[PDB]
Amino acid sequence: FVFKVVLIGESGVGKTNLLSRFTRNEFSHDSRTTIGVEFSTRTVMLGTAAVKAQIWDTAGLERYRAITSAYYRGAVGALLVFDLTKHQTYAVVERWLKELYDHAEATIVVMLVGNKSDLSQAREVPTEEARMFAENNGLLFLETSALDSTNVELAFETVLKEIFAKV
Amino acid sequence: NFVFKVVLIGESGVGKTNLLSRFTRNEFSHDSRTTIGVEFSTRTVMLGTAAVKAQIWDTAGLERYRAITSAYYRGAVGALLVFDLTKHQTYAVVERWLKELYDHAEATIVVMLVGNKSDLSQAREVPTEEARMFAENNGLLFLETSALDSTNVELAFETVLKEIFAKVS
Amino acid sequence: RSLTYEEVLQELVKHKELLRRKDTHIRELEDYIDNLLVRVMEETPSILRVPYEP
Amino acid sequence: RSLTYEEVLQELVKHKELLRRKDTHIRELEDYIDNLLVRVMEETPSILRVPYEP
Ligand SMILES: Nc1nc2c(ncn2[C@@H]2O[C@H](COP(=O)(O)OP(=O)(O)NP(=O)(O)O)[C@@H](O)[C@H]2O)c(=O)[nH]1
Ligand SMILES: Nc1nc2c(ncn2[C@@H]2O[C@H](COP(=O)(O)OP(=O)(O)NP(=O)(O)O)[C@@H](O)[C@H]2O)c(=O)[nH]1
Ligand SMILES: [Mg+2]
Ligand SMILES: [Mg+2]
Repeated sequence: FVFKVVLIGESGVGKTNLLSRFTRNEFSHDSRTTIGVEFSTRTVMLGTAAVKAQIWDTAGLERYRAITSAYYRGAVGALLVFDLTKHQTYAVVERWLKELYDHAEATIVVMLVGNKSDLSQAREVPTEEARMFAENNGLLFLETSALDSTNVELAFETVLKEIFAKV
Repeated sequence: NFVFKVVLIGESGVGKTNLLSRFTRNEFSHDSRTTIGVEFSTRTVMLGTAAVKAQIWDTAGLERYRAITSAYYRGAVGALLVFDLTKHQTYAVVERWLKELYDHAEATIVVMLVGNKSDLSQAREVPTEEARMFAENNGLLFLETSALDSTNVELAFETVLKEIFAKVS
Repeated sequence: RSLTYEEVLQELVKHKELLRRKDTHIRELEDYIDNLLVRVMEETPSILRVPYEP
Repeated sequence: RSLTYEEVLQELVKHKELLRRKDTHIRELEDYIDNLLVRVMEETPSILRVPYEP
């Protein structure tokens, strides 16, 4: 099993560090906006099945780009990430969900992720508002920190499990 | 049959991209933008009884180190080193271009020095005889071309292919 | 020496035009990248792997 | 509003700073392009053909 998973959401929310945390257990306090498109992999054992996650990443830019179709093409999973310290990143989440469904295949498993949980003091999005939006739209929901690690394995592994349950 | 890799080299603005489009596509553009990246186009001629494909590469004429330089020259059997005959500076730097060429290709690669933009010759700054003489003294072919009105564009690339072919057989 | 108001204002005007040209060329580079990546993603997506494994 | 000398100069300093960041970004984009093309040229050079044949 190889499951293509995409990372979507605003610039700055932590997509690239969630990728590097999950796939290499590495984090960079410095990272700049991503150029182009890349992917990294991690393979887990689910029951008795080896499952490779092939997780794609690009800058969270709202404008039209040529790569958008091919980015979403064949994806069976998505993490739609906002920064829980930045309310603008959450407000705009219905717009990303719009894009996902325009390009994504029908059976895509979607998890809404509020990243930067380690910055609880600068929080601008209540867990509750985000959970309910997720529940209303049939999306999974978690809060993570790529920085300290909280829920990062759980977030990617829960998506892979739900994909695996379907396939 | 044969595939000969040929590179275009020389200062930004001399007409490399337009010589390539004029030969391989019979197209020319007034757009003055420097080439981004690296591209190649092909044209196949018959030399004697052989079908010979010219695979001609293009990139911007930048002096600075670039990661793509080695792979750009790798496997090349010919080079057109181009200048703008209306801009003396583009000619003055020809030997720096040859130096770079011979850091990446064998010393006896077939090379044509090309003085491009001949339809602008009312504003010539490089004498035909002077560049012809330089080409002769350095073992280079030479021609003046115009990618805009086509003058000598076919001859320039077909002469390079003919020499490579002679040398290879 | 101290620049006059007009000298400072000319520098600002010049910088505004340079900014416009730089923004134009950034989008040209970004558009090149995107067009190239469409071809890569479709033909040989392994090139996009991090870390790269030839 | 007629900007004062200090307001013009501040607008200039801000542009100068914007320019430095735009220049760094341009070179980041150029380096990305060069590094990607190296791999394309090694593995699948036909991607660079003009006109393109998939
Ligand atoms: N405190 C904290 N910082 C984080 C966390 N995740 C990412 N960051 C920091 O947030 C900044 C942006 O992270 P990055 O992963 O590059 O964001 P991105 O979503 O990929 N941005 P873009 O879409 O432009 O490429 C970085 O300075 C990074 O170190 C986190 O969980 N906690
Ligand atoms: N009149 C005339 N103009 C030409 C001729 N060749 C090229 N040009 C024009 O000269 C300018 C630059 O040509 P171009 O082919 O882009 O040059 P280049 O050598 O590829 N530049 P770079 O190395 O930066 O990519 C363009 O505006 C082009 O239309 C020519 O033979 N005659
Ligand atoms: Mg990123
Ligand atoms: Mg060019």
